[PDB]
Amino acid sequence: MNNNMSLQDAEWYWGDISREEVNEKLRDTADGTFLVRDASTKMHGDYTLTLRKGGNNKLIKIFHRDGKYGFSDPLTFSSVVELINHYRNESLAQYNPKLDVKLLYPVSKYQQDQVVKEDNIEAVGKKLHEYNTQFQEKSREYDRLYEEYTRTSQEIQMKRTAIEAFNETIKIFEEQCQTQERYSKEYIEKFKREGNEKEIQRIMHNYDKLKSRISEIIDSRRRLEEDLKKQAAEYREIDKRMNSIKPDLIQLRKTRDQYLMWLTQKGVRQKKLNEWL
Amino acid sequence: GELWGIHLMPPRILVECLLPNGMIVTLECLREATLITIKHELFKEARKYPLHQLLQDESSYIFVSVTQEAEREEFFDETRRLCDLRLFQPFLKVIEPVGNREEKILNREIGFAIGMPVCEFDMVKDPEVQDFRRNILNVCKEAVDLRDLNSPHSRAMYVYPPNVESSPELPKHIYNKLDKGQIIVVIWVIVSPNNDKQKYTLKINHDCVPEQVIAEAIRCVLEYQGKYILKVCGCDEYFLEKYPLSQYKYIRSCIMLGRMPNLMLMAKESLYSQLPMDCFTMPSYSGETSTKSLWVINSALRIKILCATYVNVNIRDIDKIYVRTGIYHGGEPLCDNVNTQRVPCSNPRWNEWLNYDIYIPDLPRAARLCLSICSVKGAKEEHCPLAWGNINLFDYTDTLVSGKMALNLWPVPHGLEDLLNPIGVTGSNPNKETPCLELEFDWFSSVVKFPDMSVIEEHANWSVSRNELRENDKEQLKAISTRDPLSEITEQEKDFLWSHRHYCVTIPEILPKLLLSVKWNSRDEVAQMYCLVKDWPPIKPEQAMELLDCNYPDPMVRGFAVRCLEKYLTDDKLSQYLIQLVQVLKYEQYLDNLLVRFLLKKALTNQRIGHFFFWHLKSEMHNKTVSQRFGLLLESYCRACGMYLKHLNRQVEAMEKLINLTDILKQEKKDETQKVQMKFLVEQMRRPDFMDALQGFLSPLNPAHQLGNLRLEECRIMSSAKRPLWLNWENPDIMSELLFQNNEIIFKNGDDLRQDMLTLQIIRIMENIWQNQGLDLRMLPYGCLSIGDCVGLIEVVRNSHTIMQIQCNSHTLHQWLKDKNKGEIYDAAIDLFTRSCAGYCVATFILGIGDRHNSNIMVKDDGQLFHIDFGHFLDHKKKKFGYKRERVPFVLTQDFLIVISKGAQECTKTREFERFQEMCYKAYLAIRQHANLFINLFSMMLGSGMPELQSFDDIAYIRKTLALDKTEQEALEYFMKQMNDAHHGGWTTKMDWI
Repeated sequence: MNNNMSLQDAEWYWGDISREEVNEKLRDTADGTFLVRDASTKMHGDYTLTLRKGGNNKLIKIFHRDGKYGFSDPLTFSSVVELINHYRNESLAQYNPKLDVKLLYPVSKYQQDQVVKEDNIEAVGKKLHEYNTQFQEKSREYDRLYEEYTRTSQEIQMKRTAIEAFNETIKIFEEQCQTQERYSKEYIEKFKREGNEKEIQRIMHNYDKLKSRISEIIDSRRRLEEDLKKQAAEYREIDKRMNSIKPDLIQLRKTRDQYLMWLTQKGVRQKKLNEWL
Repeated sequence: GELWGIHLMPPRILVECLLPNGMIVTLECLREATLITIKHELFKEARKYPLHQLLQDESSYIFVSVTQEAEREEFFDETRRLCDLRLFQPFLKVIEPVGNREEKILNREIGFAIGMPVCEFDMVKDPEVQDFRRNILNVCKEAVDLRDLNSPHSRAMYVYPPNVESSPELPKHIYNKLDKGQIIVVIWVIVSPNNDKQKYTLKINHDCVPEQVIAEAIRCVLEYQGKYILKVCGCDEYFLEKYPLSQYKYIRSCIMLGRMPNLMLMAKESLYSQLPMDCFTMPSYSGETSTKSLWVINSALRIKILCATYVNVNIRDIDKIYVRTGIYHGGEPLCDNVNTQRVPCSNPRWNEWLNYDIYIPDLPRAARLCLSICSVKGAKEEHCPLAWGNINLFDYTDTLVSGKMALNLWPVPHGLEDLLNPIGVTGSNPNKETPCLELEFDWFSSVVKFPDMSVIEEHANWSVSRNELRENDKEQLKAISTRDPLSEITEQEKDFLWSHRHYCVTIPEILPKLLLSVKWNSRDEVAQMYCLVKDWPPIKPEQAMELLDCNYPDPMVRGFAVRCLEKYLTDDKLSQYLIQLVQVLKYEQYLDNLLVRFLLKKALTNQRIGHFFFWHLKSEMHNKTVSQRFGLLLESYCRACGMYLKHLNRQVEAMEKLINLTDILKQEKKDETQKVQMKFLVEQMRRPDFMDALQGFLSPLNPAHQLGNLRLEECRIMSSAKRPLWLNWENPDIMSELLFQNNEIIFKNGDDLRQDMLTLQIIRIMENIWQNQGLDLRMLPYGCLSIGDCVGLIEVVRNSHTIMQIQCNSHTLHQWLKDKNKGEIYDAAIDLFTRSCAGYCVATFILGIGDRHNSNIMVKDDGQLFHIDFGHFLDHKKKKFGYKRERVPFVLTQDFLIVISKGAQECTKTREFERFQEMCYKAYLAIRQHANLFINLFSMMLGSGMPELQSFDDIAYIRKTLALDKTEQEALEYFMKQMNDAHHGGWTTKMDWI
């Protein structure tokens, strides 16, 4: 039943697609996930098998000589479908004991059939146009949020060092309180006895202005702290919104792409696709 | 701003002065007033105040205040203006100066160039940092000594290094432009006090040293040669070394451009005294457990995920969160990634030991933990990274990590959708107001170290203990070696390559392939690789650089790669690839490594390299992922670069003022007319303090170009909303008129110029490839330098016009060009136009830059066409769109074909168009054959943070356009196929009736 089916009809056969496309199909997939593509025209071999093993993509080339297929001489399989179907039922330890895994999970080119069976070329090429505009609308939504995100992160950074600069300043003006306090416990004592209230007056006026200045700078720093908290909250809030957009974005792109492949089979005029975009 | 919250302070302002007798005295001031003036007027009014009894003379006191960077700064230079003080708030303290005054003045100068106070390094707990700070000095010291190994000639070679090509050989079509292998060359000299210039037209051999040129001038031959040295007229570029004359870049392009070299004679002694002899001072900062070996621990690797403080997630929109995890060697996992359980977003707590399929002794030296907290939203669901973080499993002293640690995570870069970021930097986010993940590693009753090389060789012999290289094989090795750095090798190929690892030495350039065939998660195979790497033949620098990307993290491999650079990398090519070499520093696990040592040494023994070394590092200082690393590196450089730090500080100061000004234009005047913005600008630039900053400094675009007086009347804002500044300086060289009288540079503040900086580097390398093969396809890689976060400089190209400027019917362009060249010079211009067109046509297709239009494309008077405004490349608008196709950015309309066909109406069918077609065909294949270099260059940039260069998938675009999976014959047909499609059949194929 299985082995008589043509390679061209086989689900895990994708023909001439690039290693890159293969890479996106295989990313973050479980062990035993696989598909077959045409080999690159510059190397020997007819097809490349790519499977998941231990977080990596394994490329195993399938050769042909005189009606026979295989990974190495001797070539002992009658067809590619046969070879694959063998290893879907037997561990690749047989070929390489270092590679203990079987070909468990195919990657169907009729997988788009699950998310779309909708048939009319133009019923699909219109849904595509709809999913696409839904996608670019969210794209811009997320981009605008990203420029707020960066602008806010920087202004927070500015504010933070300003807080540190306020603290150094307050530190100094309070060391100037010590400089003033210390330089007076005697030079005012001597006008206390003798009662030179004349001059004591305007030292107090000066000391007060020092206290007054300290007080206003502590206000400023205090006001900056409330602005810091305000903006930090704006930042975290921004980060939350982006995190709600992110999943919808990938799916929208994933869905749009699936519909792009389905329209790539059925070979839609690539100038039509452009008008649908 | 020039005071916190304020862009520019008013003409007058009050200053709280804090006297050492505890008084506080206000003082009316002027924004350009100097400290000396301030102090004088301050102590004046101090006598109005109580207790001036205890106030000494001003001479006994100094000024101190707080800066924008929250540092307590001491102002020794009392001529410095109040608006250049960078005060946080407008107050000054006057105190008794104490401590090494020299170190403090240098420290504040370094900190100014560095964009951050050196004192912030002092209070870093982390030992790797303080170890770097001390150890790196050994290289700095080593550097200044190489700079005196043969003084005073060593001194001048540092400051004015010979700007030469790599090889003195001339390509055939360059030699063919000389007269019987000789070149016409003009020399000038100072006459008297009136110092007028006078010609001494020489005609000598190209291969001549400056000695001969110095000799012939006077028309005692071996008598007076070493009395003088040659200088380029217009530049501060010199000829100090015994290179063949034609090997200097300037001479070479004169020959190339059909320009006549104009040199200036100068007294050797006259320059040698202008050299500072700048010295270098050493800065102030100059368990009995019996440690276990890594290979002694019979245990499987496990790590515990405890809890995260918080994530920023709308509790309405996301179902669960979990921690994704991976043990990585470079970009490849060593085993399967392991997730934690899924838990609610409201309580990020796990407390579960994750187990990995790796036996601890099999952990390679460069192994890393890559993690992220991921959100999850029929059975289908979506997975998204919330924040990420990477950890070296071994620290810089080879110690395996152990016990509890906290990891403050990073924001996910824009556009990244991978659940993990193994290419990101390692270590914790310095910002602590951020998601913090707690984890616990096993602790092994001891301190665990990775084995020394001795023990590794020990195990290597043991592993192996417990044959004619056939012709069949010998060709397969060749074949495999010809794959490009991103052509994955098969499992059969891995097994084969490994089996013949010993024979692979015969064919050394296959090292990257062999290293990819090593089971990196097996100490057996890694140990054997180490031995091979130890005695491996050196390889060309272009190939060594492949081994410096994020796919070869192992220090032995990197070590060999760096060692190849020490021997075989010329300063010329070092300058060419500097962008990537600096970028690659982000891939290094540790602050201290061979590459940073090699780079710093080169930067400190060559001022031209040091110049751009500084700027590439500085431009990324805002980026907190490399802040510390680059900041530390920069401190080292600035400490040991000698006098140039002062030159660099004038550049930094000039740019910061251009930054303040454009800031004001963009936010405080967003809704004012261009006409009133210009007048504002003019009034600001007119101010003394600005004219001091913006005049008399070295161009960061080219340090050989001095920027003199601003021609302010001719400076302009431009049309874009970023308000770019069109700036115009006088070239103050006394021989100015012989090169250029004025220097025009566009200052842009608001757009990322790194893409353009990269694109223009690539274009230069392409033109270089073509030249070395007899394809004179002249390109225009004008200067472009990123100097900060979306801040940069662009060189203006003189005597150029957009295509539209011509147009504003398909015959006009040819007509314009005709008038500008009418006569016997018409065919050297349809020519130049055609070559130019071929190069840019091929270059833009390969790179996939933004769609060309009539403002995108420019032409010089003499026919040379070029492109500007690249911005996007590798077809980055592939994200919005969904097509797989490869665009042709630069389509030749009839307008261009007509110019190519010298007027002919059948422009798609002519000896000219078909001749043009073969130029492109040759240029294309030429680049395709150097694909490795370009793929490698792009690969080194993946950490840069450029949105267009995040994954290897992004680099895959030029594998496509260069059709590297295809055959050379198919690649040409593919190219033709792409042209014919874009030119709508009108690109004549090899299907033509002759």
